[PDB]
Order: sequence, then structure tokens, then C-alpha cells
Amino acid sequence: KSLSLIAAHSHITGLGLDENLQPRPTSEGMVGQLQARRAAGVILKMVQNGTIAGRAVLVAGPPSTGKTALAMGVSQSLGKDVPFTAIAGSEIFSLELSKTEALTQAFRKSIGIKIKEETELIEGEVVEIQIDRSITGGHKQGKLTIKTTDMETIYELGNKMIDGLTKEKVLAGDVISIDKASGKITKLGRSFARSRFVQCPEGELQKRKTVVHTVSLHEIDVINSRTQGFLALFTGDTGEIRSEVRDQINTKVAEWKEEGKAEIVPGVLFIDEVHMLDIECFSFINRALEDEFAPIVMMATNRGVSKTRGTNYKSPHGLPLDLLDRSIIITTKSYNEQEIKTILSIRAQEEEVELSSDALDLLTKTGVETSLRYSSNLISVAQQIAMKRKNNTVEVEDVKRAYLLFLDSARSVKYVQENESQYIDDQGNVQISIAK
Amino acid sequence: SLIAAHSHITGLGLDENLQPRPTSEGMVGQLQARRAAGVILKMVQNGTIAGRAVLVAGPPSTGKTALAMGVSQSLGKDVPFTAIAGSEIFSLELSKTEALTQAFRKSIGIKIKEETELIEGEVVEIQIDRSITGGHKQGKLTIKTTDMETIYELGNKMIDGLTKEKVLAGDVISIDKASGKITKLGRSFARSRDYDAMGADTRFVQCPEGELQKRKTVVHTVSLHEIDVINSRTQGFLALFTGDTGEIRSEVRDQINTKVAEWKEEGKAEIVPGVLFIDEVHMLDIECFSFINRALEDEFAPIVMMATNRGVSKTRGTNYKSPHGLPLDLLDRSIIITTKSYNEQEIKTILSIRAQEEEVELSSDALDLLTKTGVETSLRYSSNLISVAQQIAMKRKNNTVEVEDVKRAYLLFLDSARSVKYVQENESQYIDDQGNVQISIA
Amino acid sequence: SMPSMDRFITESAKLRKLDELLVKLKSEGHRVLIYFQMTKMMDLMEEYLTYRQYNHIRLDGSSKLEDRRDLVHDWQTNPEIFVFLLSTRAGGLGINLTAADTVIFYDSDWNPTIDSQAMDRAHRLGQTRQVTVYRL
Amino acid sequence: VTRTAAHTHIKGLGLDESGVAKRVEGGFVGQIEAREACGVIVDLIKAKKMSGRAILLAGGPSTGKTALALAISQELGPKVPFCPLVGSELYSVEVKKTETLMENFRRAIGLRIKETKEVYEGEVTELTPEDAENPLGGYGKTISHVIVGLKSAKGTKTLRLDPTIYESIQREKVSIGDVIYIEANTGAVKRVGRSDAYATEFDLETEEYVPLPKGEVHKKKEIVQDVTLHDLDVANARPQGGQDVISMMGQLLKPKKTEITEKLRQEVNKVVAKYIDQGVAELIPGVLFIDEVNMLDIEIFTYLNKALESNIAPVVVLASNRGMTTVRGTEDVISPHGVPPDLIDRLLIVRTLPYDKDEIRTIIERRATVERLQVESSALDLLATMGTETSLRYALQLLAPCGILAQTSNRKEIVVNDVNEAKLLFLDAKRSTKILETSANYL
DNA sequence: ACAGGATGTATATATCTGACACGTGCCTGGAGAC
Ligand SMILES: Nc1ncnc2c1ncn2[C@@H]1O[C@H](COP(=O)(O)OP(=O)(O)O)[C@@H](O)[C@H]1O
Ligand SMILES: Nc1ncnc2c1ncn2[C@@H]1O[C@H](COP(=O)(O)OP(=O)(O)O)[C@@H](O)[C@H]1O
Ligand SMILES: Nc1ncnc2c1ncn2[C@@H]1O[C@H](COP(=O)(O)OP(=O)(O)O)[C@@H](O)[C@H]1O
Repeated sequence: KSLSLIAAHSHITGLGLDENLQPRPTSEGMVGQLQARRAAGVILKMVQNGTIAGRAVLVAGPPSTGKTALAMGVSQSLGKDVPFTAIAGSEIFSLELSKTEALTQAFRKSIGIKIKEETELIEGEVVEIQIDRSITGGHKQGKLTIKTTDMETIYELGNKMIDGLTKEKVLAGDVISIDKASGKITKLGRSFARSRFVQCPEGELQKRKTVVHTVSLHEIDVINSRTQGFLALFTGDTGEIRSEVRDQINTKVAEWKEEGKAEIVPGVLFIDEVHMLDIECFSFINRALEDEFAPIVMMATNRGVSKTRGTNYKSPHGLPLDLLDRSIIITTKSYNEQEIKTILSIRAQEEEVELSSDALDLLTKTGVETSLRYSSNLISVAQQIAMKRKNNTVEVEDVKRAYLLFLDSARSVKYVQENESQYIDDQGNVQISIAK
Repeated sequence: SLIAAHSHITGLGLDENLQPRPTSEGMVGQLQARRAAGVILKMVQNGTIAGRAVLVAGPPSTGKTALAMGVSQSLGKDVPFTAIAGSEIFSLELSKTEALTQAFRKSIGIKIKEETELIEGEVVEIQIDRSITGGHKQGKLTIKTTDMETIYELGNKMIDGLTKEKVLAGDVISIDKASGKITKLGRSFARSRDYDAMGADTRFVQCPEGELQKRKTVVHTVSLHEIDVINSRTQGFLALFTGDTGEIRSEVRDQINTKVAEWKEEGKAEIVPGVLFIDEVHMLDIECFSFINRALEDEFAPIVMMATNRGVSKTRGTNYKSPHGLPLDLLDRSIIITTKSYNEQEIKTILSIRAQEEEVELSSDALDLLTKTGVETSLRYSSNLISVAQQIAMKRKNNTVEVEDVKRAYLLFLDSARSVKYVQENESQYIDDQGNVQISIA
Repeated sequence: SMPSMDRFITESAKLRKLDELLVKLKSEGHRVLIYFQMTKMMDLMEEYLTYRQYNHIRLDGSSKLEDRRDLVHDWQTNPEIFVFLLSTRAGGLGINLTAADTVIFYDSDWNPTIDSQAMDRAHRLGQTRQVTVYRL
Repeated sequence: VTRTAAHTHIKGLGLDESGVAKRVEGGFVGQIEAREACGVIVDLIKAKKMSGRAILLAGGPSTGKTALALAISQELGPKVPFCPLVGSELYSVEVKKTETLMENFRRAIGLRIKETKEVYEGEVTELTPEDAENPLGGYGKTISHVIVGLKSAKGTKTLRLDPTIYESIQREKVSIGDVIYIEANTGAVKRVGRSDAYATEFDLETEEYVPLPKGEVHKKKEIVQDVTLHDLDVANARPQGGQDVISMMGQLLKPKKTEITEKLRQEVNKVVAKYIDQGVAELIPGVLFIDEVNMLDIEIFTYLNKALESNIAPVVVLASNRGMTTVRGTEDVISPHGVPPDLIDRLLIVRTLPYDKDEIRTIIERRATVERLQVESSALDLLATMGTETSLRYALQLLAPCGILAQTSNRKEIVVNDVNEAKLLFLDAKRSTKILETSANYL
């Protein structure tokens, strides 16, 4: 389930909190940032209560200080059957959709409807098939013997069950599941007969299966618009769904909630690098947050007092002040050296890299000197340098070799500035010749 | 098909030692540029190297497009020569890189060997069996020569080709098996009973003798872009003409490259590279140059030729100025041919050749006056004056252009400098850059 | 797309060179003997022969002893037969094959003693033309 | 003989077994530290464990940046997917640039699948349909069943089909005497050709003649397939290959790029993980190579920051040759190599260095001996001094006009006079700029 | 304790017999009516 190689945030399994919303010093792969983790726990409790809609939370701080890690931990701690939509800022500048339409689709993808229903299923092990054919083929009679580990029965088939058993060819010894009302037959595999391989079912042959469905509002909006099929959920060309088909969905959802046939499960919409949105998008968000069917919006940015896109003035965090009036701000701080060492040890443990203590001290020192992400990236390179020398652990000399081979930002800036005649500048001038 | 600007150039005018003659094949002067273009022509004809860029630079009205036309004329048949301008890349249904990829791939030809069978004879009996709605069609054809006689079998397209150009059991036809072409050579039986439902006057040919079926080998050349467009979708052959080939995916191009290498391996096909000529290359974006820098390094790349007439001008899409309007990374991987301006003897020879091309009789004094005004003004103006002076001289009912006709043409039709002077003397009557004009004459 | 005989021919260099001289050998109106070593050396070659619809038969000792009596008779009597397949010792010992001259060795490199009897069955008394031996 | 184009003298990094690089090996000269770093990167790719590791190759023009990426692609082998790219190619007119970037991301993750097929095949012996009782009833087809008799080697089977399979069969235009190939996975039917059991020389439609297929009519065979994730995404977004109406009309309309949703990618990931869990499939991550990365603007960079942090992304290799230039799409942001600092923080920069006279001379030697040319020693020294004076690429590109001028004088050796003549006939950038500055009317 | 000459192995072939299979002619007991 959920195939993945190793992610950059794969070591985080959620927020490290106790029952009183207090952060442990190290829990669930999260180190430090106690106030930000407490605030994110309060926000997670607000999402879990479900009585509050349309609140905007801004996460701001310096780059590479636990901003995306916090949202990753929130999404892990949310659990299943609660929608979580994560989009970047530059994903809404489409060619076939307007920006407000893409924002509306992203807003309505994060509100779910929970429906429980009941059905009758027959699942067992096929013992024997008897099918007799007349010369003219006017009628088909048949008998089906099927069993579980506890029962045994023989059925008499009609014409269309015989036709549906001939199609999707079922032999003896198979384990199949039959839906009576829809006529769908699924081959679960072959039972344990060596002559893929699935154990024989137990208990009753006829069973009641309660399935809990979770459908987003966007799926109902796509389906109820008759100009498009349900294939637009996969192809992606919904193409500016009309406004008047959404009020019918809202009224129907309110009626279903009143009658007790359905429940509303609100979710979280996460916008990463929110500073790349236009001013029209911010003006749309200002009114879209005040709706009753609105999720809780988390936005993250790292800029400070920069130019808002589409305008010609500067604003704090790259956002206009009327949007900042509607938000509560969580601020993250830079990391200490002990937290850098703990984070690097966790990242080395994730990649199953054995480090010496002196190598860990060297990585911590060069992480304080330059960057956390550079020291995180050097571990997997130094591991391959260690496997080149045919030893398991990673020593100091491998880290020094990797530091010599792969540069950082400041050293590259120094090498560029010392030899700027060999590069192409802003005026397009270069000197390719060596001599003269 | 008509008398054009470069219609007098047929080749490059070179020896076997690649030494340019002073006047040969419609080209005069410019010995170094002609020699360099001959070297590039031999480089294309060898066909062993790929992705070389040649830049032709000089002042306007010098002979860059004349040199490219001479190269294309001396290149010979069945070798592709794609000539585009720089402003054709900017399209509404294609991105710039896709249009450049199609322009690159149009200049590489694939020469395919084919085996065919030719059947010529006299038709004895045609039987055609069709269904009630006319969908399924099948039948038998009985054809014969003077010696042999055979009964064949027909398919859908053979029956469709027989229904058109209707054959009437006694016509002499020739069938190509691989091409599927029906050609009616004529009628040989000359039947007596003829009904008045036909109005043709079919010729009397003889019944052919010898073998009924022969074996032949044919050779045709198909460019790479045609193969991509054909293999792209179901009805790509119509898109080869309508231009509705929108952004072919890269998997198609990879599989076509592998198949072309496989055909080269088996001896079925061979690769004939050509020349892509981009005239007025300074009207290109910076992204086009960035694409060209990596597209020149591919295996299937032609010899790219560019021409420009700009000095240190602004590169399009940037905010700085570059030599020839091209960035320095592209200029690093290019080879530059420089053309020089003309003398007065070269201008006189050019005007004499252009007068002989337009079939205009000229006097000595008219040619001398045309040479003097082509030295003072541009060359192209004095070249344009020839046909106008010919019509003016023809109005006076004599087929020889004299000095009075050239003076009348010089009086009636203006120069650039004379028009600039006349505009600057009376600048209130024209609409300025601020949109102000005095229309009243009082 | 179904596996293609041409690509099957051209991916083997020995078969590629074998297909060249066979065309002019058929154009001459000749008789050809080809020797082999493996099963699949003579289990893939008649696919190429039926691709060229050449008149051929296969002889080896895995076949019954009755068939060797009349296969040699049909080879020596009928002139329209073109290709006569063989293993090393199956028909290269005492079999009268004077109706052909061109023996073609696909992989006969095992020992000179075996090959010295191989053309002995063909280059025999009764041959009326020159013998051209092709070793591949 | 063959065709050479700006490369193909490079076969690999030319490293030892312990990672050290020989000076002249694999077609490379010099650049020892960059070659060793690329070898470490190649080992990291072959480890098949990491996701979203990105490096950047920085240096001047004509220093060996794209040659290192091509050497990486040659060292990895053909079984690893390698997707070359140029930064100007992301600006499409059919779909947004974010979708093009994500498509090229998913195009670089391969998959090897051992799948099985159900095949009915043989020569058609009979073709008889049975009609329906009410053909004009509006509901249901004209026919009810079609009896098809197939004969293969040591076998004969009789099949009873629905009209759905017979519609594809008659779309293939199947007659009596043809050899067909029915694939039961999708209902696709291939008409192989006429059987060779009948006469051959009485046809007029250039057919091929096929022997009878061996084995039984019903078969089960294993095929090893190599596909990418983007192939699955495209095949599911625009469905073709079924026998229904929707997949049949999808082959006739004009194809167009569409914004593939995240839900389809999640479902494809679920199905692929299920295939891997049964021991059928196997994941092969690859390399995405984006050359000329300065052509990108700030929006693609900001989406690249998000896309590198996903749990499926391949190894990304970038290249740039700018010192400290403004990022495109901005006005005030001045950053090294035209790459914004938040993306620079996620990279690992590999520096490349310029060459010397000796390296230029031996590079010219290697390029001359690749192109089947014979150069004298004095001409070699003249070309080396020319390369140090003007450019390496100008000296490399002057070899073929020198060879042509030598060949046109009935000679094999390249001498000094050919190099002087090629200097006269063809110019370089500095002399062209010198002519441009001292000229009358914008030459 | 090592070298040298014997068999052992492998991985294809090849020819050839052995102990099973399948296919056919033809009568008497099974089937039907009572
Ligand atoms: N408190 C933390 N616990 C674990 N890992 C962290 C923590 N803070 C930062 N990191 C790691 O640092 C790296 C950069 O942090 P991230 O939040 O992704 O960037 P930014 O802060 O710019 O959004 C990530 O790989 C993340 O795993
Ligand atoms: N050497 C030549 N031989 C024949 N015609 C020439 C020659 N040089 C110039 N011309 C004429 O000059 C015109 C070409 O000028 P132009 O196309 O502007 O050159 P460029 O585009 O390189 O400046 C054509 O009309 C051509 O007939
Ligand atoms: N170490 C080397 N050995 C051989 N040839 C080289 C070497 N470095 C560069 N080259 C050649 O010089 C040219 C450099 O171009 P390339 O590396 O593709 O991009 P850039 O021009 O940005 O360096 C290539 O054609 C390559 O063949």
C-alpha cells in the first residue's frame, strides 16, 4: 500500500503531543518547535470538532524551518476519511480554467459527505458446475454447488446467471464473490489446491456488508452537471462548471443532513508557497472564506515584506492587509545545534545509514555553518562513498570527501565572483577564450 | 513559374577545384562567399556529419538569399531544402519548440527500397460480386496477353479502382501491385456493339506480348516528419495537408527513430540529410536559440543555415544587445560567412543579367545611367526600374529602352532618400508620431 | 505486430550471407547440399526455405530407417529438388550424392575426419560438373 | 561510413573499480573531480532507494556540462529511463507548464511487468452467423451468434462469439482462408495474412503468406513489458483499445493534452503497488535531465520545490552557465546561475573547470581520429593555438572544411595551408564583431 | 606437499531401442415392444 521510495518528510508520522496538547521534546519524528506544534495541535482539534468553518491559518518563518513538516504532521495526525488537499501556489494559473474556478474546485475538494449503506454479498468456494445445453439453445438449465468452511449448498440458476457465469469463466475450485442485484461476479482467486492463492471463506455464505462511503462535494458537482460525465474527474477537463448547479447541491446536502441520511466531514486545504497567487485570487479568497461549506485553510510562505504579484507595492509576507486581517499567524524559529544534530540523526536512521559519532559531530558543525538541508543531503552521498571503500559505517574521511566533491551556495557564489569573466552575466557578455 | 527576383540563378558557378568563375550560372562577384558555400555544398553532399550551423552575414542587398538560392539549385533533386522565415515559428496551435522540431525533421529524407510487380495485358472478362448495400465487394479478373492468360482475384480497393476509369472488357490496362494504380492505355478489341451511354474516344493500341507479370524495383524518398505525422494518429495523412498535427508526443519520435535505425540495419532504407535554411534569423526569441543550441547536437540533425543583416542589435526577448542579434553561446557553435558590398562593374553586370532575364532590350547609355543611379541609390531600385522603363518605351511603340524612358521612370517613381526629403520638407501635411496633421490648406 | 521473418533473417549474419548466394544459385538452376550440427540449426532453416518456397527435404537419423531408402532415391531421380538438409554423419557416410556439387557447411568445424567424409558423399564418381565447396 | 554529431566519442565516465578516474579514458580528457562526482551520483541512482535527489552542473560555455549528463546516461544503460529536456520546452500552448513538468516527472519512472495473455489463433475454416428473430426491433443487433472454426497444427476448435467480437473481426476484414490472432485480454483481432495451404500466385493485393501456427488454438504465453507511469496515466485518461463505443470513438478524434487529475495518479499508484505486491512488477526509477535551466521562470521553480518533495520523484540533473543573473519573471531577484535561493538550498552543485593547451590539443586529436581524418603535427599545433586564441568549438568545427579542402586537392593529409585557407574563408565571433564595429550600414 | 595424468562435468548435439500409448474390424448381448 502507498508505494514510495524515501520521501523528504517520510520520517514524520504526526505531531508529537500528549493528551493535554503539550509537545514532547522528541516524538513521532518531530524535534523542537514547541509553540508551533502546540498551535498546530489546537488547529487539529478545531478540525476534529467540526463546528467551525472558514478559518484561515498562516504559517510563516525563515526557509528550511519546519513549515512543510508541520503540515505533513497535521495531515498524518488527521487520519483517514477526512479530506486533505495540498496544492502549490503556481498550480492554479491554468489555460482551460479561470483562477477563481480553480480555487473554487480546490475549496470544494476538501468537504466530504459520509454515507453508510447496506448490501447482500455471496462469497464462497465453487465445488461443481453443471450446465446442460439443448440442441436449439432455447433454454439453459444449470446447478451450482458452492461452499464455505462451515456450510454447503446447491443452487438452481436462471438464464442470465448462466450467461454471467459463462462470461468470466469460473471453474471448480475457484473462490468467487457474487452480487445478486447487480449481477457482478468477481473472481477473488483460486483456493488452496496445488494441482492467486487465497484462503477459503468462513461463516455464512450470505452476508450483510456495511460500506461507509466518503464523497467530496466536487464529485457531486461534476456528476450533477449533465454536460459532463464522471470521466472528467480523471481526465480533468471539467471546464468551468456553472454556478447554478452548486446551489442545488448545497440545498440537497442540507436536506440530507436534516433527514439524517448523510453527514458532513470538513477537511483541510493546504496552500504551499501562497505568495505566488495574484491579487484577484486573494480577493476571491476573502469572500470564499465566509461560506458555510468552507474548510479550514492553511497557507505557508517564507518571504518577508515583498512585492505582491499583480500590483506595484510591497506588503508583509507578500499578502495584502485585508487578507492578513482574516488570519491567525503561527511563527517558526531557527534551529539550535542540538536540534540540528537530532534531526540529522533521525534522517540518517531513516535511510538506514550507520554513522560514527565523529561523523555526526562533523555533519552537525557543517550544518550550523551552512544549512540543515545541505547536511541532510550529504549523508546519502557519503554512504555511497563508504560503500566504494567496502565498509559499512560512514567515517569522517567519507564526509570530508563528499564535502570536497559537492559544493554549497556560499562557496559557489565565491567561485562565481572570483571568475565572473568566464560566465554569462546580465548583459550577455562572456569570454570563452583562454589566452589574451 | 513566373519571372521572380532570383529566377536568373541556376547553381553556384564553380569549378571542380571549387574555384568560383567571375561570371557563371547567373552569379557575379563575391568569390570568397561562393567558395565557402561550395565547401558547405560538398559537406552536405558527403553526408557524414550532422548538426553544423552556418551563419551568413552582411549589409542589405548583397546576395545572401541569392547565395542560398544558388546552394539550393546546385543541391540537386530529391535532397530536402526547407526554407522558412524567422517569423513563421510563432503560432497559435503549436509551441515554438514543436514548430522548430518539425522544421528540423522536415529536412531529413529517408530513401526506401520497394519491390513491385507490373501486370499489363488485355482484359477478357470482369466479374464483380457485391452485397445488397454495396459494402462487401469481391470478384475475379481474367486478363491475358498474346501468349498467356490468367484469372486473378480482386479486393475492395482494386474493385474501386476498376469502377472508376470504367474498363469494358477489351481495354488494355497496366496494374502496379505495390502502388495499386490502374492505368487504361487504350482499347484493342474494337467491339462492334456499342450503346450510347459513353462518350469517350479511346485509342487503338496493340495487344501486348511476352510475359504477363514482370518484377520491378522502385525507389522513393519520404521525409522524417511525414513518417511522424502518419504514425501519430488514425488519419494523419490528411493532417499532412491540413496542418492539423498538434504537438506530437515524444514516444512517437523515439519509436520512429528506432524503426529508422532498424530499417538502415536491414538495408531496406538509407538516410539522405538536407539543408534547413532560416532566413531573417534575428526575428527569433531567446527560447528558440536555447532550443537550437541543444537540437544541433542530435544524431538526426541537418545542416542549418541562417542569414541576417543586423549589426549590434537587441536580442528579442531580452533587454540587452548582441552582435547580429544572436546570443554568444549560439555564436560560439556557428561558423560565419561574411559578404562584401559591390563595385560598379559588378552592379553593371548584375543589371545586364537582370535585363536579359526580363527580356528587355537596353542601350549602352541607358545601361550606363542605370549603373550610375544604382551606385548612387540602392541596387534593387535600379533593378526595379527596368520593367517600368520597358513599359514606358513600349507605350511609344518602339521595343528599345532609351535614356528618355529611364529619365521618365526616374521622374515618376521615387527613391527612398527623395521620399524622405519630400516628407521632411512638408511634415505638417503628414500624420506625426503624436498624431497631429494640418488637413486644411489655408 | 507478429514476429517478422525478415528481422529474423537479418539479425543473424550467417543466415544473412546465406540468403545472398542462394538467389544466384537458384538463378543458375543448380543443386545445393547444406550440412548442420544442432536440432534448431535445422529446425529454423526450413522456415526460411518455406519463406522462399524452395523444394527441400530434411534427412537425419532421428527419422526412421525406411525413409532414408526413398529420400535418396527421390533426390537422385527428381531434378526439381533444390535443398537437401543434413546432419554430420547422417548422410555423409556412403550416400551417393553425385547429383549436386555445392556443399555448404554451416558449422562443420568439429574434426577434419568428419568433414573429410562429408564431401566424400557428394564429390564422388559420376559427377559431371565442377564442385564448389563453400565453408561459412 | 557512420554519422558523427558533436558527441559519440564519449562512451562513459571512464572510472576505475574504486571510483578514481583515469585522465584519458572513455573519451574524456580532464574534469576528474566532476567525473568522480557523477560516478557517485550514478551509484546513488543504481541503489534504487532515494527519491527526489537533485544536482546542478555549473560552469562556463564549452566546459563539458552536457557531455557529463550524456556519459551518465550511457553508464546507466538502456534499461533505466533517461528523459532529456530543454527548459524552453515546458511552455506549451495546449496545457499549462505545471502539467508538462509533472508529465515529464512521471515519464522518468519505469516499470517492468511479466504479464500473461490468452490467445486463440489458427486458420479460419468456417464463418456462419445466426440471425435474430426481430432484426428491426430497435434493441439488439441483427445477429445473435457467429460460429467460427479455427484449425491450427495438431488441433481444431469451434468458437461461438457474441456480435461484439465479430464486429472487430469484420473490422479486420477476415475471410475464409486467413490466419487470425484473437487476444482475449482486450478483444483485439489481428489478421496475419493468407494461409499458404492454397495457391499463391493468383492475388492482386500484395498479401503475405503465413504457415499454420504451431501448438494448440488456445494458449497462455508470458510477455515481459517495459512501461512508464506516464504511459498508464495517458492510457487511462484517454481510453482506447476497448470494444465499446467510447474507446472506439477515442481513436478517431484528434488527440490533445489534458490536465491529469491527482485522483487518477493515486489510483494508478494503488494498482501498480498491488502489482508489485504480487511479485509481478518491479520499479525502475530513472533520471530527468533538464538542460538550460535558466530559461525557466519563477512559477516553474516554485512548483519544482513542491514536486521534489513528493515520494515518487526521480533524480533531476540541471545545467546552467550564468554567473549572477536575474531570475526570469522577476525584476530584483539576483541569484547565482539564474536559480532562486530556495531551490539552490535543495541542490548539490558540481563545479566544472576550463581546459588548457594540452587538453585542447588532445581533444582535437580525439575528434580528428573519430571523424576519420589524418592531421599533421604542425597543423595540430596551429589548431591548438587557434583554439586557445579564440574558442575550443571554433577549432573543433574547422576540421571538416580543412578535410574538404585537402580532399579537393587530391590529398589525404591535412597541412598548414588548409588551416590557413579555412581561417580565410570562415570567421569566428570576435572577428565578426570587429567587422561589425567598423562598418557603414549595420552589417 | 605439489604436479601430472586419470576421471568428472557440462552442455549441447547425435543415433537408436523400450515400454507405453492409440486406432480399427466385427460379434453377441443390450434395447425395445409385447
Ligand atoms: N521539527 C522537525 N522535525 C523533523 N524534521 C524537520 C523539522 N524541521 C525541519 N525538518 C526537516 O528539514 C527539512 C526542511 O524543512 P521544510 O519544512 O520541508 O522546509 P521549509 O521550512 O522551507 O518549508 C525537511 O526535510 C524536514 O524534514
Ligand atoms: N552575386 C549575385 N548574383 C546574382 N544576383 C545577385 C548577386 N548578388 C545580389 N544579387 C541580387 O540582389 C538581391 C539579393 O539581395 P538580398 O536578398 O537582400 O541579399 P541579403 O538578403 O543577403 O542582403 C537579389 O535581387 C539578387 O538578384
Ligand atoms: N572532457 C572532454 N573530453 C572530450 N570532449 C569534450 C570534453 N569536454 C567538452 N568536450 C566537447 O566540447 C563540447 C562542449 O559542449 P557541451 O559540453 O555539450 O556543453 P557546453 O558547451 O555548455 O560545455 C562538446 O561538444 C564536447 O564534445
